[PDB]
Amino acid sequence: LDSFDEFIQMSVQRIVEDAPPIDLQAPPRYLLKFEQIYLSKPTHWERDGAPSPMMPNEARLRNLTYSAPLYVDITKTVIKEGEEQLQTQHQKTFIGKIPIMLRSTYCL
Amino acid sequence: FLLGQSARDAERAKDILCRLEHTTLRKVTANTAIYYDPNPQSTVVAEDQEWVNVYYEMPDFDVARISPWLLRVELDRKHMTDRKLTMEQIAEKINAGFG
Amino acid sequence: PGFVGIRFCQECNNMLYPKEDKENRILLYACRNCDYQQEADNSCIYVNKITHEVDELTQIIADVSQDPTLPRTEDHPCQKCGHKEAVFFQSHSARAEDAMRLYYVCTAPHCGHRWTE
Amino acid sequence: SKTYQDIQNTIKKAKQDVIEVIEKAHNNELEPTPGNTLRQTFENQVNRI
Amino acid sequence: LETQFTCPFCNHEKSCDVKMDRARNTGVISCTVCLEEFQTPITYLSEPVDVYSDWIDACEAANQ
Amino acid sequence: GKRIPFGFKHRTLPHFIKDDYGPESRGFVENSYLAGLTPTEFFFHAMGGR
Amino acid sequence: RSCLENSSRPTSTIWVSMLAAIGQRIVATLPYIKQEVPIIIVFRALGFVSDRDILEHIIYDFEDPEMMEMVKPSLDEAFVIQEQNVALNFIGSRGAKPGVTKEKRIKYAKEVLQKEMLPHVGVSDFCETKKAYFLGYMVHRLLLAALGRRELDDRDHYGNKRLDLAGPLL
Amino acid sequence: VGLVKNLALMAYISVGSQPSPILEFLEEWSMENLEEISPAAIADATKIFVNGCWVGIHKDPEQLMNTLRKLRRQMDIIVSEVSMIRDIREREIRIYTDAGRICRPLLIVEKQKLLLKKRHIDQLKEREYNNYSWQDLVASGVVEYIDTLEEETVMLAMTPDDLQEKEVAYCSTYTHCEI
Ligand SMILES: [Zn+2]
Ligand SMILES: [Zn+2]
Ligand SMILES: [Zn+2]
Repeated sequence: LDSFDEFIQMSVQRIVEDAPPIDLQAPPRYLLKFEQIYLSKPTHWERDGAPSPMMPNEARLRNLTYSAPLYVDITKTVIKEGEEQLQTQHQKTFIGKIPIMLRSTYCL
Repeated sequence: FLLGQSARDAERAKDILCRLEHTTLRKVTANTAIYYDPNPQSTVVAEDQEWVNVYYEMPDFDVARISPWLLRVELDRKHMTDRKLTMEQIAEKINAGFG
Repeated sequence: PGFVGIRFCQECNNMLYPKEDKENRILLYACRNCDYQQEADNSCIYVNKITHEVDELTQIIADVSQDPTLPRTEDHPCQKCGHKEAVFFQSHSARAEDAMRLYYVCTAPHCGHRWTE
Repeated sequence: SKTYQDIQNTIKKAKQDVIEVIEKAHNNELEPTPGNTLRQTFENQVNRI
Repeated sequence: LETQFTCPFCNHEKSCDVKMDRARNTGVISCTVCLEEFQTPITYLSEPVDVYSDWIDACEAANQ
Repeated sequence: GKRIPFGFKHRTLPHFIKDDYGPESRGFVENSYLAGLTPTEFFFHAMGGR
Repeated sequence: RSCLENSSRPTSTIWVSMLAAIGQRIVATLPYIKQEVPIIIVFRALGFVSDRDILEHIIYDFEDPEMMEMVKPSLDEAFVIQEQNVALNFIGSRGAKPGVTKEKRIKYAKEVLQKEMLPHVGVSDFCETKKAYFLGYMVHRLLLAALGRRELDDRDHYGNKRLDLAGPLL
Repeated sequence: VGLVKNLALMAYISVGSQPSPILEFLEEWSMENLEEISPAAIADATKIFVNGCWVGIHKDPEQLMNTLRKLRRQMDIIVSEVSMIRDIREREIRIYTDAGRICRPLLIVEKQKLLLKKRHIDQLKEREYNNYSWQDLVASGVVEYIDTLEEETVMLAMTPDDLQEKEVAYCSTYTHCEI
């Protein structure tokens, strides 16, 4: 439990910050920065798309994966010349689902 | 297995044992040193002038052919006598090997 | 005879190599990086201690008296200071494999004295 | 109880004999038997006891 | 390590070979297509790639 | 084929003093199975059975 | 097995080894370099040029001639390289692509020595003193092992081991 | 056989901690940095390592180790899962804050007495009422987590009966006792 809690609380954020910002250029050029993770409680989305809280026994019975969605704040800055830059922050971009350890701090 | 009295007398069995077991000079050498000892008449090692002079105060070899570099090897009594080995034999083996 | 040391060039701190002054028949120590030369004080250039006879009392350090995992004795008092208690232990260096010889170190603070019986 | 007492006496004796051999090794009184390093003679003797 | 090199003059790949003349402490690199040759002092640590690097450096030194 | 090794520095276990070549230190179990082993005797007998 | 405190890269392993007149020569297996480098060349590439200054990182008490005799064959072997730029060139000639200019080979060697060799000691510029001391400690440990003054390490000893749990594994 | 293993009952595995509080304490406690020393200082000083980095040297390692232990036993700037090993013969102090070390709680012994006293048991016997916990027992400096690498330096009583006076004293300088 402690090892999983350290992974969610500290290690994911470090890995997201340690990755180099990515530059793109054709000239006009773009760079993106990943700055802050968020993890919800485990949730499942039905065939109609509505989120609801998935309990572990439902995951065992329906053969679901007990997991939570991970989000990251992304900043994009646009560069070309004259410092005519602008920044767009795409807050809470959904990045994927993380399997949750049962009875961990992030389990229901 | 041994023949004759060498099968009863432990000292003769040990003599054959020494005749079989490989002994190199390292097994019987305590230390070695290299010196700049340019005149055997006044050896830079002090402890051995008394014998060294006896070899050079006779004509069999010429100091004009002597290289000034000395190799000095110290042997130890226990390993020599455990093998009944003599320095005359060691010198004979050296001169057999290098001429 | 004891090992022969390294010695260093005064002008450039690289190590000096022995060479003879052929026309003068004296031993130099000479640099290979610069023209410095010196006369040798010891005529021994190489020593090989094949028996590897070395005194463990040089390798022992007094701080070992602080080790709580070492045995302590009152039967072998310190000659240098009369203190009753010493730690004792066997030789640690390898190749001296055979001897079970004990070495003692005084436990009195600032008496780093070490001996063998 | 007699058997247990004789067993305990034999063990106590063997432990004192090992202490004696250890003291002889520490004092360098223990002499190597032929063909064996002093460590191996000590081990042979303790295992014998 | 690689022991055959692209010629700096004629751009043919794997066209240069190194001869380590240890006894004279000199190394010769020669191109088989254009027969441009270069000689450099070599040490016992020196290897074909050090001779090639010396040749490329001498070429860039001549461009100055 | 040898007595219990010094897997700790000069020790079989941190319960013994260094350079203890004595019987208990090196794994002589002096108890019987009816008396039951002491904790160090137990662990050395597990080392043997392994 | 060097790993930076934050896992920005995987571990990189440095080996310093003593090879089996003939004498005991010490060499380094550095990462991204195709050939073992004499340790004294690695020290010169880190900018320690005189033999004394190098040995001051390897032999902390000079009144110990048995260690001096054991480093001496390596001071002999590297004596042909005496300046930092020649040492960085020597290292960069290896691993780098053969055709690149002198500046790129020097830069490649500096990049390996900063970022790939001993990253746990530092990946910054001006870390060369820290790196020289730790690489000197590695050679010193090797000398103590060769002289039998310190026991070889046990791969079974659980102090020398780590358990990767669910967190590190994920 | 032997390749698959199972944890002992009280075994804990370290989760990992950042070393910077310790480096900051050491620089405030007479450690000398490698960039500042002259090499001649190293022969009689102690090398200090933190997570394997040789960070400095120190000239009085006994008082440093006493201070470091006194910090760990107080839940101070050194967390309970930090290992601190002095090699007295090699003159090395090695400090570990990394993950994956296997460790276990031991009782502290001083002057051949347990630091655990009746007042602790009497507080633990009403744990459901007084909210006194194992964590309070560690915070009182009575229990210490010791790793395998630190056990090499520890002297363990198997029971408090080893602490008693005896007709021949096997050891008189125990540091810890098994629970
Ligand atoms: Zn010079
Ligand atoms: Zn004293
Ligand atoms: Zn060409």
